[PDB]
Amino acid sequence: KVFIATANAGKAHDADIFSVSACNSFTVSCSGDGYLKVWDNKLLDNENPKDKSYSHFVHKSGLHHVDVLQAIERDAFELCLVATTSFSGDLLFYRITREDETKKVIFEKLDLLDSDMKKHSFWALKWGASNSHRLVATDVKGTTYIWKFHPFADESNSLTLNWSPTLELQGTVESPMTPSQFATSVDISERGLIATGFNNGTVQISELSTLRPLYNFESQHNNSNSIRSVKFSPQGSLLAIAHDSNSFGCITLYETEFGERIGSLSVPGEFAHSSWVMSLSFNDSGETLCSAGWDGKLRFWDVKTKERITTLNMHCDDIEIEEDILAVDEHGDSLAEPGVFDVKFLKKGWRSGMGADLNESLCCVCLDRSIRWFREAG
Repeated sequence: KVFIATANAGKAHDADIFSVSACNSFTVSCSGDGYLKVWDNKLLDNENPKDKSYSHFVHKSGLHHVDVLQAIERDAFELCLVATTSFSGDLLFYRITREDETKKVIFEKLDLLDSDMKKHSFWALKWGASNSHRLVATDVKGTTYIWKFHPFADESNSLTLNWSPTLELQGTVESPMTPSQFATSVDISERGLIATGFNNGTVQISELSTLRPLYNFESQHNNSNSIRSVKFSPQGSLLAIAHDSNSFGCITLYETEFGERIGSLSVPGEFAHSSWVMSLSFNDSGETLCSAGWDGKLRFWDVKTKERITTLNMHCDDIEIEEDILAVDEHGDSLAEPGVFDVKFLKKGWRSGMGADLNESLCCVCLDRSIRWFREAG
């Protein structure tokens, strides 16, 4: 299989674009300048993604994680909720709606957290859809938090679709080590497991129903050995972990019943990327894993064979509109091969236009302040 660029936007935010997510209706990015940007996914051929993009200021400290929940309630009612975390440690929520028939996006801030929860400094977050919805987040001190999301305050509201969301805290999972370390990443599986990655290379697996830690393991080994991304495969009992290993980027695979290391992904072998693997994203079936590297590459791996199928090399001049190419950074250094901060697979049908319809697609955000979309080709 191969992946081909379909649309992109250069100078898409005014500062680093650290995270990107998506739902059927749109792709959403966040940046260190403090803004969220929503990108309409139903894009007409040759249409400029920027034309249909909407910006919203969130917090002056900048934003480093975003995820969106697009709930389908009763087959006809859109509930699209963006959760985003700021460098200040705040966890903010916005309901995304569209104007009557202007298509103009409206962001409504929702106050869902209690005052005591706001005293924590949150880092990673992830929506766990359709199970009552679930939200998981970590804080910088190492704790993992789990809430149940409810679109209606009570059944009388549900019966009239009077959206009135609430976030009900289920509990927390404490870090396994002392002193506690920075929890850089988290994921929630479709089968009731939570994984939390730390900047010392440790990963802790917990049970979603009891909120009890099951076990914790270490990647292995002055140099950084930080975990950067943890993702459960949608199929089977596999967990992919991206982590630093002496200036290089690794991806190690683990079976989730006991946490045994069962394999690794690398290109002719030693490492997955020549620099850090910043993020990971599985496709819908879980047969392909895309990794985003600080080396400016997206690599696509066939999970079964553990082989790299294809590699896309990001370049600042990939940007279609010449005026939006950002060829050097603020220090004047070349952005010829911009590191990739995050990558996200989009479900079949989410992306419209540029021949993507009916094929799965992908989006990544890079160090040259760009956002790029690709479609899987035959």
